[PDB]
Amino acid sequence: GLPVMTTPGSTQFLTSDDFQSPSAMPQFDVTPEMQIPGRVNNLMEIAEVDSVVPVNNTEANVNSLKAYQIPVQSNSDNGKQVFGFPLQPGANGVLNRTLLGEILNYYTHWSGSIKLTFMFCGSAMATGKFLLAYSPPGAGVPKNRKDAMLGTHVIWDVGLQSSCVLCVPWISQTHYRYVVEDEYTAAGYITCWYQTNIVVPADVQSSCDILCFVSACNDFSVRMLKDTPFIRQDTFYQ
Amino acid sequence: YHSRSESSIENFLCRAACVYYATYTNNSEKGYAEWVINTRQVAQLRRKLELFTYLRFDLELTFVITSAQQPSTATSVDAPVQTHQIMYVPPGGPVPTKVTDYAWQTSTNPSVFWTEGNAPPRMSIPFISIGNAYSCFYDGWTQFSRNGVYGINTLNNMGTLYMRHVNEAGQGPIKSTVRIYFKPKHVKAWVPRPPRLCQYEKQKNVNFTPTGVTTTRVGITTT
Amino acid sequence: HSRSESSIENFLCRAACVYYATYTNNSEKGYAEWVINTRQVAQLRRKLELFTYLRFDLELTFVITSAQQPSTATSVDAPVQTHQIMYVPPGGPVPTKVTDYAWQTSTNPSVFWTEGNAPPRMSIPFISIGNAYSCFYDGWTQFSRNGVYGINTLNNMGTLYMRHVNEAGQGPIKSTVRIYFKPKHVKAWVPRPPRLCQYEKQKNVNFTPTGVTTTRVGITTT
Amino acid sequence: RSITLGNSTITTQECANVVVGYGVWPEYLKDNEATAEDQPTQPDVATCRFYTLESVQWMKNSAGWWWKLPDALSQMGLFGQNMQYHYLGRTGYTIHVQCNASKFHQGCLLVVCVPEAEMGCSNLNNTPEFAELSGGDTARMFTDTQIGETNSKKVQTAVWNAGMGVGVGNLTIYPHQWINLRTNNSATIVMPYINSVPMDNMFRHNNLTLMIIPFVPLNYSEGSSPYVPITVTIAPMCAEYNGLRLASS
Amino acid sequence: VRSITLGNSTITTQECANVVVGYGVWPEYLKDNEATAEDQPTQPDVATCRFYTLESVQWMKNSAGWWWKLPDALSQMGLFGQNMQYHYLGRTGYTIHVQCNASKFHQGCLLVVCVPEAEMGCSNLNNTPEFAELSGGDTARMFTDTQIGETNSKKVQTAVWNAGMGVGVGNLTIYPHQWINLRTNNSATIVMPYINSVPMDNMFRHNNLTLMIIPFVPLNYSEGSSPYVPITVTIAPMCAEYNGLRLASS
Amino acid sequence: TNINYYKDAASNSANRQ
Amino acid sequence: TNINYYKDAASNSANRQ
Amino acid sequence: NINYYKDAASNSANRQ
Amino acid sequence: TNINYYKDAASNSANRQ
Amino acid sequence: NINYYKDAASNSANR
Repeated sequence: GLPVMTTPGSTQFLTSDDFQSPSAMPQFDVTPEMQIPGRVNNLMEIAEVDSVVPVNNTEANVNSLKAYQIPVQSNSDNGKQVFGFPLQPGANGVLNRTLLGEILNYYTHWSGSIKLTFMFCGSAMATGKFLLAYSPPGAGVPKNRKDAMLGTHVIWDVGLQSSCVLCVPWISQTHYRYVVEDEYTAAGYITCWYQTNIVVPADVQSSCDILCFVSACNDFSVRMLKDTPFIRQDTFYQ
Repeated sequence: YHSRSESSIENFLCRAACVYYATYTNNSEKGYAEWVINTRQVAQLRRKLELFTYLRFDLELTFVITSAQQPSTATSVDAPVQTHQIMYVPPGGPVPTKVTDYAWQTSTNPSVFWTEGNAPPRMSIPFISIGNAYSCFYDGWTQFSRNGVYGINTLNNMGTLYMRHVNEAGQGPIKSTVRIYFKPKHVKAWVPRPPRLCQYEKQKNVNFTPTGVTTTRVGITTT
Repeated sequence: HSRSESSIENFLCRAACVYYATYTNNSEKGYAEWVINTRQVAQLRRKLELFTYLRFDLELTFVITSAQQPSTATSVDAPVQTHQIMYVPPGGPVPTKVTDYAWQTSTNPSVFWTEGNAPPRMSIPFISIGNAYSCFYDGWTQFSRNGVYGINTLNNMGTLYMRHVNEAGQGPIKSTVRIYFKPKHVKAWVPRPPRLCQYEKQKNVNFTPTGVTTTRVGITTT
Repeated sequence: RSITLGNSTITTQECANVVVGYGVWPEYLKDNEATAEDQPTQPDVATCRFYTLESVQWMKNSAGWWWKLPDALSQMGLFGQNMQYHYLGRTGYTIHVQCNASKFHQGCLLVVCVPEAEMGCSNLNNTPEFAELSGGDTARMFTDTQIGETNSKKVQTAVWNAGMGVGVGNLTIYPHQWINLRTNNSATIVMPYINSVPMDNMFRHNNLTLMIIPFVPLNYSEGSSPYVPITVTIAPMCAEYNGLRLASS
Repeated sequence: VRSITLGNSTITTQECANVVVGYGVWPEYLKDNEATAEDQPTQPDVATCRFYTLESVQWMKNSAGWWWKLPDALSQMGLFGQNMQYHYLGRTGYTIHVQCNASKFHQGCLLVVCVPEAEMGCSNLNNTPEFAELSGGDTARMFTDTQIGETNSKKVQTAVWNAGMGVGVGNLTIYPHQWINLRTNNSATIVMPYINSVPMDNMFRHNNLTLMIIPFVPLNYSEGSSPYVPITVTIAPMCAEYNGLRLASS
Repeated sequence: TNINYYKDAASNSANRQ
Repeated sequence: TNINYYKDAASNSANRQ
Repeated sequence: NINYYKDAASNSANRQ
Repeated sequence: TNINYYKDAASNSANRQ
Repeated sequence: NINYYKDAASNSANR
């Protein structure tokens, strides 16, 4: 009869506990292991994969492939915004359903840089230049290319660069940011503008499309596991 | 940088999750409960597992069993403590047809006896698959004629789980609710796949009702 | 004579009730919920606010006590009652009913505890985004110097839901969960004067001015 | 290059990449991971060669196409014959999607190889029919509009869900390439054997599903050639067959 | 005599006097280990780290006290303010010099304190004070001699004996401070480091510090002695860093 | 400082370290 | 006693020495 | 292995 | 393995061997 | 005899 004193927490079923339990199938010879391709060890391995971004979150487009198409056209103006969405990887609809956003919605905190890959799917004869700019918060969303110019930006020529990667850095007051919206963990705005104009020859289409992809960089981590809000249930499925 | 520890598959999946819960009564002879073991009746765990095509792991089973007094007309109900039996019937074994069947002897079938008011019962189980990894999806049929069944229910054959009162309660009727909780340990995953987008419709197949790719805003400049 | 008992660890590392709430049987189909703050309680709040910045782990102890409510039925033999405490981090799904899917806690941590045993207890790490917990915030939530002013712009620590796991019995039962915090492995910075005026709100320093001290007659009044 | 397998040579000669599955090159089954005891057949040159399926037309409205792979080469030559005569089989593939347009054309295709592409139905109470899921060399098509529920036992081919209830924009986790007519004329993906068992039956189980979905549609000005075909060419690799018997159907 | 020379400016003070070095920490630049912001910071140095002299205020026999929020006090003074507006993140220490001089025939005593995270309370208990009430760059906001009444709805409860923070004003000495005793004193110098829980923060939304000058023994003098005794505050950013350049705004 | 008490590997704790 | 049963440091006792 | 009881019948099964 | 936990000899188990 | 608590008051009697 060893003397013992049970402490508070006894007879407690904590979902996230890691105790040992007696096996119900003793001496069960498990079927051997196999070298199956594509072993995953961390969820960041999936979050690092480029996936098409539905920048065209348009009522009519979301239920079609049109959501992923960013329209660009030869315009007579100069310095016309192509698109703009805030830097909410886990909250804004543009990114919350990307692979990155889906993984983020299972966690509460996120931190790191973000790769936005832009692919021009126009004619081989078209040329042009765009300004891809990430403007940190504090000031409103950049309204003109001049305003966007003062922040982190890159000039992308469609000529040689069929694709161009904008690597948004981690500029935050805190080490992490909430996956859920909070103005204290503000992130910034990502805008695109015409640096030049889509110049096209005769007898080839002047209006083209761009595809956007989101992935995480090597310096990205998530925290405080939680359940996703995207999945809902009303009855036991049968 | 920081550490990606909490984003490992082990931490991702190794959290207890209610996979199914059913009820049984002390009265009647059908006062036993039964459940064919599948992981697709619940949405949360199903999505988490379906983020991968093939999985391999041990399991931690925890049972949350709660009883409740049902209406009665007797002048004084003082039901004594209630004990419960949970039996696992592997595919092909004898199946309890009544609360008082011989199968409940569990000569070979493992089973748990638990009295109310104690810590929830817990049981670990090894990797019980025939293949070298669990299959989350199956793009095939059950019959070689490309007919019969199409989907993961040609593979799911993990046996049934039965529940009963051991007590012979007489005066007051008593209804109990057992909640099964899965926690995969020592996990190995392969071939990641897109997270589920459309809400789940059936436990035995991928059948979905199409939904839009994402939530909507007005214009591409909307902010 | 040693100052061992005056260390910050000894000062703060004693359990303290931060909040307690009630939930009933299926009477209303009602569960309980609490947004996690440390400012609804006076004593522990003052102890913590003796410092501007803090950092620590937590020991969470729950004292859950139930009570038979009046009823019009005959012979109410209630079996042992079990409770579920679910933590919903900010942004997760929210239980809308006693029997919502969110209660599955596939990922959200939660405790299942049966009445009559040792109170459930669990520790939680330093779960802040910054390099230290903030006790005060002399700022706003909006860059426009508007919106919210005070410490309630930093508190996004999620909600905590409570329910009976059992099925309604022929007689109603009301339960009271009491949450207790114990700061463990504490690090404090930047001390500040102790609170003098009584607290008025959980989300701000708002106070009604009070005197400096108790009063006597004359400066020579011994 | 000239990736010449057997009596077959493709001239990608883009001097540009091939997407090698999950980083694994197809290889034969080791004695350490095998169950079947009888000695397998490895036809090699006769089986591991480029069978080119039927070509399809890329239209300004086309939603996409898909093939079940075992049931795409099921009727093609000695691969199909061994497939009929053996109970167990195991192969990787080299998949080459060829589409060529001009500088004055535009468009962009996603070419993915989905292992275990279990597809959903339009009628939620039924599973799709073999003919609906499978098309031999007759590529089955994705649709521009939701399939009707009343259409019992048909595939919910709405492309924005990929017929699997997920976001079509997230298919990139599966090994894939893009054919952007601006800078691409073909896509080459070398897929290894992906399955939970060392071997499986080749008629009952379509371990992979090829999908070609235009994300940016074809367009061209008046005069530019209007008929743009897509030709798929798949070659088994390291094919093995165990359990010889009479033939199937 | 002591001469503190930051950039263009130079304050001549002290006769072997004593500078109060904050919480024992001298301001330093952010290290690469404690940092999160990945973009390279701007360090203007001489252009920013210099003595900006705020507005002077008059100490009269009844004055209750004054306060300034630090990020929003130098917000309008020079290139410090310009970098502040053009960058999303900022981090700086200060050298604060409160100058007050009277004669041997004057008397009085001021408490000069630096309160980190000086969250202040409201008069209407169901509301928080307004931006204008808490902030007064180049415009010292005043403590009051009496409790402010309800109904103002967004005023700061400036009762000095509570310091507008609900504490005993006589316990503010825990914060870095000095006393300007006109009997024996001419000025006060406090070297404050960056006080915050995060490595960098936005300088408009969050006033990391609040300078407070509260007369504990009032000014007095016999007839004939000069009746206008001013107090002049001069603050100098030190080791200022800025991250996240973008479109400025206010 | 954690040891295994059960004869079957399935009884062990999760692979957290 | 010189021990710790849990894999996370937050689970340990207070620093009272 | 460690046995707590003085009689061999009290020991666990011989599965290893 | 038999360790005695109590300071008094009367508290020990029987002399079975 | 090993003591588990940091405080001497927690010890058993001095026997």
